[PDB]
Amino acid sequence: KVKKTTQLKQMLNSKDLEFIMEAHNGLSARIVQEAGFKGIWGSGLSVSAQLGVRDSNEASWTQVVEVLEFMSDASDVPILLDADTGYGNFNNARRLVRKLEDRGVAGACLEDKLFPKQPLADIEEFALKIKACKDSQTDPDFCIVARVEAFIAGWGLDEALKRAEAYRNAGADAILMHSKKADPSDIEAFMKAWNNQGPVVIVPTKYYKTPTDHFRDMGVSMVIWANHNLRASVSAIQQTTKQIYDDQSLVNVEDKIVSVKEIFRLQRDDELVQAEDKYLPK
Amino acid sequence: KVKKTTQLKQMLNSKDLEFIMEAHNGLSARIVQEAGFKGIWGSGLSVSAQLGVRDSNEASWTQVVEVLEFMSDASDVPILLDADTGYGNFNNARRLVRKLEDRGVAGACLEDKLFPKTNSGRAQPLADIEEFALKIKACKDSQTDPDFCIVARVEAFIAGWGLDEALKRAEAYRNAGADAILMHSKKADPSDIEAFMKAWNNQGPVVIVPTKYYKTPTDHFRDMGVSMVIWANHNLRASVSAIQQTTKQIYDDQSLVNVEDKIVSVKEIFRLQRDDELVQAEDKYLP
Amino acid sequence: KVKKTTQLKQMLNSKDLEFIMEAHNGLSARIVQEAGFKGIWGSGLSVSAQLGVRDSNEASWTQVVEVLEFMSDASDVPILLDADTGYGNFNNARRLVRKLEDRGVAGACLEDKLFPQPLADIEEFALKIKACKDSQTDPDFCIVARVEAFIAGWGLDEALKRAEAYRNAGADAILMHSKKADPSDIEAFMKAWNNQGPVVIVPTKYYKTPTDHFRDMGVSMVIWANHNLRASVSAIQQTTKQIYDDQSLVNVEDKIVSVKEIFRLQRDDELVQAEDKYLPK
Amino acid sequence: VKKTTQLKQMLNSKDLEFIMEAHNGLSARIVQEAGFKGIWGSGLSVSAQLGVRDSNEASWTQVVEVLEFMSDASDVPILLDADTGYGNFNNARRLVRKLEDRGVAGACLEDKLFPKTNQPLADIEEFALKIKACKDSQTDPDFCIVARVEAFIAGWGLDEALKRAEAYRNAGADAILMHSKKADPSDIEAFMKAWNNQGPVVIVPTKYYKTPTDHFRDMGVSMVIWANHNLRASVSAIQQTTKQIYDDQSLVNVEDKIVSVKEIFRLQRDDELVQAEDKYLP
Ligand SMILES: [Mg+2]
Ligand SMILES: [Mg+2]
Ligand SMILES: [Mg+2]
Ligand SMILES: [Mg+2]
Repeated sequence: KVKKTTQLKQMLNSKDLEFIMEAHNGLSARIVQEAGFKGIWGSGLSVSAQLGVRDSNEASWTQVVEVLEFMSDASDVPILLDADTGYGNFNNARRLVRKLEDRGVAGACLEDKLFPKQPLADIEEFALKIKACKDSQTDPDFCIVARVEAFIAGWGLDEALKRAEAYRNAGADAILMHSKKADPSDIEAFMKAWNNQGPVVIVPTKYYKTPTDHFRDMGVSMVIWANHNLRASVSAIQQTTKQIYDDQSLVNVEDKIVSVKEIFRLQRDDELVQAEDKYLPK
Repeated sequence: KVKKTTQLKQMLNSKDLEFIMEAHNGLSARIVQEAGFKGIWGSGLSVSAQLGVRDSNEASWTQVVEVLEFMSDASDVPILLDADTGYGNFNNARRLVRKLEDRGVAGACLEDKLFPKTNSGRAQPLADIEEFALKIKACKDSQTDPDFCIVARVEAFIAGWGLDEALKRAEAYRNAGADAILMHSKKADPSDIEAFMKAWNNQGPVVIVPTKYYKTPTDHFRDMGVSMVIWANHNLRASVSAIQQTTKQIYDDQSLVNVEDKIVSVKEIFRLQRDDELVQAEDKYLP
Repeated sequence: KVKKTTQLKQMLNSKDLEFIMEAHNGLSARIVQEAGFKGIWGSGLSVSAQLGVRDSNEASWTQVVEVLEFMSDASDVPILLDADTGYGNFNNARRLVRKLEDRGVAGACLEDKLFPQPLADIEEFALKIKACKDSQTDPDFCIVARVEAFIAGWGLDEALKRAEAYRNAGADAILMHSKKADPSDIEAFMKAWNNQGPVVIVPTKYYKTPTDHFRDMGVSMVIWANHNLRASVSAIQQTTKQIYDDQSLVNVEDKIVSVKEIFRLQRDDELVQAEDKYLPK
Repeated sequence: VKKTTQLKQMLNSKDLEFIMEAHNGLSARIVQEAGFKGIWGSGLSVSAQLGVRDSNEASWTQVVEVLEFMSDASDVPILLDADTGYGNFNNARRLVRKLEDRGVAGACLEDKLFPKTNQPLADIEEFALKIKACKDSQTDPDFCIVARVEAFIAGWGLDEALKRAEAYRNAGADAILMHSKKADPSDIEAFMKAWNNQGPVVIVPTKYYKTPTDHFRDMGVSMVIWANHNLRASVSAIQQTTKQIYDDQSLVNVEDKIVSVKEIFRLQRDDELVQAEDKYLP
């Protein structure tokens, strides 16, 4: 009953640490849902990856939106899309925001990097962008999460903060502060400086050893597990493909994998079996 | 080098047993190519399932073609698409055949069942024998690449009609131009396949899917003279397995520490995406 | 404003004779709204044609839905889509309906011909109309059932037997079609229908019959089915032939709209104002 | 004879060639039935028919699909107005590949900044590499890359129109589209004097349309693009037909001023399908 946009809104603004898991297609979206996660992360790298292309705007934004439409169709929990820089200027970003709203997607995460191709995009430009998105939403609960690439690009806390504040002031519903460092330093230094001006979102891929409660004490609002399903999937597929190739039989894979009937259950095949008995004449 | 259509055509007509592996997206199509496989099976179940829908004509034929376009861009070996019934009558089938050729797809597999399902131990009626035969012919008459392949999937055994139907249909489709016949069975044993091969007298290449009777020694297929085997959906199933387990572990743990060393690295993904080429090209084309 | 679905339902249930005009792409949808029409008919023949294909389900349903997404994005009045037979069985229909809602389309018209002169089984099609009514999430989304009995050669008995089956199944309106050059089939149906539900007609073949005669018969709505497409084609043919021969633009430049008119139709204006506000000076 | 080959031949030929604009499958077939040897897939025309603005709103794959349909409905080549390639050199090459597979004979690219951040034009050096990048990726040697120079539209001199034009020609361009917003061919005449027949030249005489055609043959121009007239003509017929039916609530005043339904079935090649249904359905 609760709108997906709204569910994501509540998680960002909640005073408790929330988690969203990555998914990259309709199938993974259902699995993340059944597992119990309260939200899905539409990973830009995972989506371009499963398509077999590079994470550098190769697939058009509409090809990415369609993958997300199928993902949205197969889940009841909100999906926060990793939308790069919005695939163009403020106009492309607002057009994207309206299409996602209509597809059932709950929010979009935009970063302040240059597009296409450590200078980044102008703060005022990217601020006007968030604001454009914010002024274009037809659903007040759709979320725009601003991602600051200051630390990653080599700038200091100063650049980060200045950016986060400009974005939060433009209307961002949350700030995703990232760091490629192997520990949470840029983040702890940010958390102190931030002053809790708004919910903060982190991607602990590189400092994954840092305990999670440490994120609770820093006041962090939401954590993103960024790409582990794509990575888990590739390993399993590489393994099974090698296994079958070498064996020239299925004897060594059949019991190490999900049955065909578990596939049908995930596709909700029974609902159709039942609709067909009710809708197909005698 | 050699056209993908030609590579698939040579596999279908070769004397030895050939194998093709299931892929359902660009990523899995590259992994299959890397493993050494000489071809890819564009599984209908695997494609619809990754999209999250049922294997019953929900995604449009152009949404399926699009998934396959990515698969073909990411692989050098032929892809044989499971094209259900051609998505309509003979006219929809030839239009599909033209789009697949243009997309780099090597062939299409069409099955003789009714479409769409209009009716809810009596055998299940299939398509009219003369009608399906003409659809195969319409496709052969329409393809622009002489080596594109039309594989005819016979549903007789599965639908409850014995060997008698299976052979009349296979003969009718082969005679209509099919490049190969795919004989399937509901059984957990190869008996239907065995009986058909015995009666077929090698009138044309035969393709099979050992999914339900997987314990059957592979050498036995070679003895029947089967031309190709299709490993139908195991990459999709291994993926579900891996994603269900990785998700549950991170959900429970609320940390990555217990999965980080059981999945490939992010750099492995970059290599599958051929990130290196982009690097080298931006060096050659960016001021 | 009010929901497009609701606008269409009110027009069908209205006691006034309503009119919806054919559009086949984003541009034509926009022109139809500006003219004043309270609704748009997403003609199956027009969409197919503009794409350069036959009206025999050659382009796919998602390709047709995308054309309509652009049309819906470009208009404020409801678009009723000609969805042929729903592009498959009941399941394909209910999936289609769901996507049309999400894209802003107001309703869909489904015909009882066989897919891909016998028609689809009555019960089967009725159960399909039902599946759509049971699946739609916007209660105002309109499902229009098109009876092809008269065109199929059958008689008034069939047309009636089928109109009643479909309406009892939940259809929001019945489109009664005839190939005749006079309204004989339509007047006979209306006489024996006893107003069991709103009726929709397409006066394409009997366009000489005064429109007031339909009002008198109690017809709820009329569809101008393909005139903008036919108009666009005869102008493009003449424009192309004139430039081709002349090898010059001097003899067409004054018979066609200026490029400024095109920009206005694109709401290019709103973007300039937007770039003015969102792009840093 | 390949479509790509057919185009290249028109660009490097002796006579002045003409290509007429089309924006969908239906208009492409009309352009062909009329006798034109080529089709101009107008950016303005394609986005307009979709009802969006000519500013990169429709994704590049959405544009490619429209062109795919046009391609299937015509036997003569189509030169596609591809903005700046929809991204950097990489986006540009991917577009070229997909265009070749779709049967498009060529892409026309312009030397401007993308996206808009608003007159500076694209770095001369970068566009040159962009042009090259596309040339190096072709799989068909006869696929044409037309470089459109905006110097004169950007407000630069002839010295800049020739500087860019010569650079893009050395990069690989198959032709040079010199455009001028003047209502006379002065700019075109000036550039033609300067150019020194270093490559085929294409012009868009939309504004200076009173200029006699032989004048263009004289200067040595290789091809003329009738840029947007079928769209404009269509729009006139639609606004008029629509107004006429709205007012009269009848079709008696348009039924004799429009083509017939049979004519539509003919243009759709309906008879070709009847013949097929004949031979392929029991
Ligand atoms: Mg990303
Ligand atoms: Mg299948
Ligand atoms: Mg129709
Ligand atoms: Mg342009």
